[PDB]
Amino acid sequence: ISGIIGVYGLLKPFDWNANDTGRNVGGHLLWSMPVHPQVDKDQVIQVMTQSKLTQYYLPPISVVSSLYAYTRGSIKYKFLFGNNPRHNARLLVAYIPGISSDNRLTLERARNSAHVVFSLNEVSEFVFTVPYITDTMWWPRKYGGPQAAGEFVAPSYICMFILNPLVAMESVPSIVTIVPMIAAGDDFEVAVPAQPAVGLSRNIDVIYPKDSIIS
Amino acid sequence: ISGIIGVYGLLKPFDWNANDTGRNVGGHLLWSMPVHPQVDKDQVIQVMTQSKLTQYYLPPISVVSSLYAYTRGSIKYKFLFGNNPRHNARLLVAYIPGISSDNRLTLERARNSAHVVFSLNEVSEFVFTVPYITDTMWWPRKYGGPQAAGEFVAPSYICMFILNPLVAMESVPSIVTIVPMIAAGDDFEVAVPAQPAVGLSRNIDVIYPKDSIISFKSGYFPVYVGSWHSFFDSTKAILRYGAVSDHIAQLGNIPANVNRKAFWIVVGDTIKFKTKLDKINGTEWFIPEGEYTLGYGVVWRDGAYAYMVPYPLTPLGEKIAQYTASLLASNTAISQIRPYIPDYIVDSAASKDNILWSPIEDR
Amino acid sequence: MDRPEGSEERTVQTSNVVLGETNIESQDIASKEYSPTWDRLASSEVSDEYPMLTDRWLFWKSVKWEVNDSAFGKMLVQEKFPQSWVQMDVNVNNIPRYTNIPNFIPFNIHQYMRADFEVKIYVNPNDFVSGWLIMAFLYQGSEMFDYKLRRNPAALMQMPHVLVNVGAANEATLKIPYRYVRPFMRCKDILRGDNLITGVTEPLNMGVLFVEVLIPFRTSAASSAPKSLDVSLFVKMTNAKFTGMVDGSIALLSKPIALP
Amino acid sequence: MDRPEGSEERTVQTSNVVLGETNIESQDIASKEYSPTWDRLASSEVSDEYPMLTDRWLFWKSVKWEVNDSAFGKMLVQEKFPQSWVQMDVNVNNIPRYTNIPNFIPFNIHQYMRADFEVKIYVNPNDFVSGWLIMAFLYQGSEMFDYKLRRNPAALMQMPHVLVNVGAANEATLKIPYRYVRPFMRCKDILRGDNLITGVTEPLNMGVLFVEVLIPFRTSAASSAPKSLDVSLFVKMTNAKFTGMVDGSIALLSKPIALP
Amino acid sequence: DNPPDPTPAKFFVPIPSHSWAHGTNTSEPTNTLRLDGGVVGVGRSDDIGTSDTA
Amino acid sequence: MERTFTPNVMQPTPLLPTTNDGRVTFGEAFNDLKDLARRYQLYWEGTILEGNLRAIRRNSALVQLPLYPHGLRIQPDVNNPIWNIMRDGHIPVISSGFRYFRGGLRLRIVVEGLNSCVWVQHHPDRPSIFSRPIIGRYIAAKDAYRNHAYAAYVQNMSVNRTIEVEVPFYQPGLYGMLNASDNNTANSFDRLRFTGLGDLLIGIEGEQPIPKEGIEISVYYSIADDFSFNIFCGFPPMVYCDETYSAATPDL
Amino acid sequence: RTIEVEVPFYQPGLYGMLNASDNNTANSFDRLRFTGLGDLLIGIEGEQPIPKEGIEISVYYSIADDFSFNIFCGFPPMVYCDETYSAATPDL
Repeated sequence: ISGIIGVYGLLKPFDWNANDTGRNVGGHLLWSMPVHPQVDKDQVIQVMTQSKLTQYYLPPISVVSSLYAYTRGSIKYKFLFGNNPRHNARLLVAYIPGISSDNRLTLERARNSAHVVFSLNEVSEFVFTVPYITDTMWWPRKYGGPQAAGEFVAPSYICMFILNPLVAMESVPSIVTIVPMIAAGDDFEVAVPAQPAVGLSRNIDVIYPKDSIIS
Repeated sequence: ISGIIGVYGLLKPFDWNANDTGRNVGGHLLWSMPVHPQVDKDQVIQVMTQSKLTQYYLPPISVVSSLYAYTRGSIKYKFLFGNNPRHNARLLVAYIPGISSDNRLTLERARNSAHVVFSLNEVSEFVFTVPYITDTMWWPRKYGGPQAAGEFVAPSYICMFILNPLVAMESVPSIVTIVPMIAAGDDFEVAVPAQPAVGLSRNIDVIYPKDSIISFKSGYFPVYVGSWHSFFDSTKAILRYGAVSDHIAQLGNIPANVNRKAFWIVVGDTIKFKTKLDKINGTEWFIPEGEYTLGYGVVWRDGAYAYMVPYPLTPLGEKIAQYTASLLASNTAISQIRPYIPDYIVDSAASKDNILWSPIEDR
Repeated sequence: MDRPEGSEERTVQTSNVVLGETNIESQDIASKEYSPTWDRLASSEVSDEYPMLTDRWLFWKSVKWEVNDSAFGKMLVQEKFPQSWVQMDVNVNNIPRYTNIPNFIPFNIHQYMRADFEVKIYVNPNDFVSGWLIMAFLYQGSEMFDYKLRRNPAALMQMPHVLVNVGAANEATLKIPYRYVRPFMRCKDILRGDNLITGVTEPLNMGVLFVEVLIPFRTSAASSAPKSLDVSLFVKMTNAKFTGMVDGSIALLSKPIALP
Repeated sequence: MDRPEGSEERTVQTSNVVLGETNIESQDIASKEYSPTWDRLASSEVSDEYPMLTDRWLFWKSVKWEVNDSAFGKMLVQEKFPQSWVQMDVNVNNIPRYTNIPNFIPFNIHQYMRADFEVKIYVNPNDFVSGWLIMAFLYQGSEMFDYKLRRNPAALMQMPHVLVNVGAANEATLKIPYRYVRPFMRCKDILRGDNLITGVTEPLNMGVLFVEVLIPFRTSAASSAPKSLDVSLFVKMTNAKFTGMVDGSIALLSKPIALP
Repeated sequence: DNPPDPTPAKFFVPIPSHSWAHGTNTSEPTNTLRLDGGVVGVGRSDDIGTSDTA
Repeated sequence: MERTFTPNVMQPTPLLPTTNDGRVTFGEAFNDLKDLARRYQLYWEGTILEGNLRAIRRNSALVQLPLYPHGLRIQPDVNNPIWNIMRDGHIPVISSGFRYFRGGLRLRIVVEGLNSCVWVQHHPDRPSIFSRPIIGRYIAAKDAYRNHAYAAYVQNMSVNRTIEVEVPFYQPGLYGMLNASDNNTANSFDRLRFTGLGDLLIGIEGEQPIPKEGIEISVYYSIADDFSFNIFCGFPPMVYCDETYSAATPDL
Repeated sequence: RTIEVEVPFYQPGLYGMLNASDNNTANSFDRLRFTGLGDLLIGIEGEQPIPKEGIEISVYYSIADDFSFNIFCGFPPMVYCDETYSAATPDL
């Protein structure tokens, strides 16, 4: 398992526009999501099919975790930036224990939890190995089975804030793409075999219950 | 096993005529076949029986191999020559890896693979232990079970070419017979028990599936072999039900599950008929003029009507029938299928009643 | 640049070919490296080796990717490997031939072949662009029932791959050890079935090599700024073995069937 | 013939080829055998060797000589050696190609080449004929001012040669060590002159191989007695070295100019 | 080699279940619903006392 | 090595102390997918009626079952609730991350409703090129009847209604392909003999009639001890089971 | 419902004949007592009626541990199983 879930998987990329005088400012939230081994569905590359099931490109740590009931340990979040030596910025990425959304989240609060400050000065890759802070030893998986069988919620939140806004020049692209990736830390473990939260995409057909159909 | 498959078995012999100014020349292919432990069926002594199964004289290495699924190793091909100290020649025998037929095979290519050169100078026996050259470790048997269950193809080819043509003298036989024999090399092995590809010949009876049987429509039998004008100006043989013209026997309903490249074999009673076929260019295919029993047939379609073309019950007749069915399958020119059809000589006897046919297909 | 000469360029030599590099690479290995043992059980004929011919770094394709055709997951390369490379010399009718390239000259006279491979990807951008490539390999991928679904860059990130940061202009090497269902691959179209049998196999299709866009190629808006960038590939063989000697024309090469 | 098998046939193996002989040979060596040392001074590129390909006994021509065309000095073979042998695979237009014969496949990708040669001559007559052949070799003979005069069998008896007694049916081997004006021969038509210069050289013309009638082929007067006899040749290379790697089509092969 | 084994069969008495009454001083065969097929028991520490059923 | 490449690490806290893959808290360890693949799952299940078999049932086969480590291609329909909402088991999910394999499989055939005898054969040299089973009267004669010399097991339902067999690896090559396509014409040879362990045939041996409810055959399978998932390529994209039947109707 | 027995070799001679003919009058003694292991009889012991479908008896057999195939003479000619039901109708 450790050799499988150690392999990085790609998450939904996003653009970071230096010319956006509205968004590219100090304190702005660029990217955020709950922290758990299965990634949130909306942070993963998707393919939808009319009348069929959605295909999700889950990372190895996400696939393996969907086979087991419990999980625990640190998670490596690798961030890849599409920049060149002209671009510069500073980001503050934080791990907020016991929070599932950004409803009360600001930079000036995020600095009051475990966090790191990254400088984009001629650097394109860095890893933020986030901690595991829980009131218990194993944490139940988020996505379970049909009809949300055995499902639960994530224990913590990761958030990326703009400390020093992105700067570019006139002879250089003003957009810097950011590609988040995820892998298991060396301290990661998986407890208990359960109904897979996932199925293959060889056949994405599904028969919805006739009793629920309306027209 | 090693003590069994080490024993040589005899293969189909052939004549080597020193006076044949056409064939007995440098570069001529005398003998060739795919290399695999079971021998090709047409390279083995046979006995055919009307309405029954063919008996094959398989060598020990062939019998044992039909009990197992996989096989590998070198094969010893012993060649025995019926000569005396007057005869002389030189042969080039080659092992061509990854080739199953002689379609692109020439002496000047065969020399570019593993090969040996034998001199027939006061020598009557020699062995060509051929290699095992494969892209994998075990090789699936060629012949398997009923309905070609689990069958496959051979991996390589062996070919005998004339380097220096056979010479004899006037006080000495001009024909030298060659008897090929086969045994397993010391490095030969057999992997995995499977349904025997073979059965004993104590009882050669067989009940062909009733669902595949076809025949002539009522009133369109008894039938006889004859001619009619709209088919190569009545020079070729077809089955008629009368002497008035356009009275060509029609076949009943032919099921759609029958392969398009399949020819047919007579099951019940049959007839004898006199036919012939002249040697076809680029082959050793010819039928001398004689009386033969009707054993095989090929279906000739003309619109909503289906007619049957007769073939002799002979191993060569089986091959020509199959080849013809294949030509009809690819919509080959009617003029180019003509040389593969038996000729019309004279009307033959009629059948007692209807004639029943069963679908078959060869490699 | 601080010297009369620009600076020191690293060098890599093999046979009679010398490759120069200037930056730190991105590397990966498709599978565990090993020395083969069961290939000897496949052919009794002695396996010939031509290291000066095969161990040679050879130049593959150049592929040109522009700003206007650079989207996330755009496939700059999708090729059967090593088939596409070994068969890169075609005639007027797009029929391959192993007769002109010294590295491929053993493929013409042998029926079965095996080797480990290495692939280098060279991009030479200026100092003022940004983008990212991913070169990945999938063992016998085209035969998988979900092959087209594995084409997404999110899926490529999980198979053996290397990355090229256009902002850093790094070189990259991907090692690909031989792994196949058989201890040998076929050099040509041989042993197809007959009337009843269908044993059909593609020559040299050990897998699929991808080169895709991780982050789209971006440029200054200025007119005289290059909106294009060439991507060049190099390939070589490590343990090239050939067996089953045949005439160069005993078997033919077909027009190669492409990927979707 | 005193056994069930005829008798014992001697065997000679090289690479994956096995030749059988039954009689005592006639042998000779064109010149003193040696190990080359000055070839290393000709090319700084490492000389490749392909023993499993080149050390292979290969079949050459068969030539048919009859009673009615067998006179003293009749030339069954007059060929530039090894040119005629290496270039024996021609197309529709009699243009040679090094691409199909595994022994010659190194000639296609190399510019310069060198080796020692051995030639076997096989005749398989019956017990009741009489005649004699002489196979001889002349180093770069075609360039000599009296070449045509050296064609007479009386002159062949003085150059390195072997004899075939049709009355004994013996095999025969002629060894031909490499000797040339240069430490390498050319594989193709290269470096011809220009407007002013004329440096023109034939590929692989180390000399001339003769096969001539020493004593005319005679037969019984009977009708069904063979009035014909085939003469077959085999060739192989001892110390084959190749240098100057090039694309197989950088240089072309011309239609070969024949001897008088 | 395929030697015959003519060792006499033993008389055995079939019963549907193991003891219902026994609660101490005996083993109990059972089908454990685990991935580990050995003698397995839940983990412990000082955080979790021993049974206080004395 | 890029797949595990982690540059410029920024780690605010130390690592989390181990539990030995669950061995500290629960009594067992969970560190290898191979262990989970050795826990049986459903391979195929169906009901057979007299109408599905040949008119004259001469001890003919009931099911022709292709053997794939990655399982069959599932068909989710109203008659198959499991495949519809549970989808593919753990083993097909595990298998999807690997290209090759080289071992055997362990099966368990459960036959209910039949008082007759069941025969089971393994045809290693005859594996199917389709990822779906063949039933009853649609099975060709070559397979519909007991073949000789094949490894087999014959079991009376009167003694036990569950059959336990282990199917061996009898393939001519190095690897067997995982996750193989049914649409394969360029590499028929690979798909034919380098993919499946060979068909498993389950038949009936007796004259007893089948009840009007029919008989039910349930085949479970798992990985054998000599089995290995060999070369890790990517995982394919997945579907989520909670997106079959919604929680909008929490009980249904 | 399955019976397992091993039948012993109780013959007065050195060998038992393999592949023996049923048409044998010149050597009746060989065919009678030097060919077969002796008949095996399978019967019923009870008053229970046989169902209208009847009972089915299937006898499987194999070689015992003390068995030997002894003198290798030739193989007889064979028939091919793929020549019973043709592949012309690949499914039937």
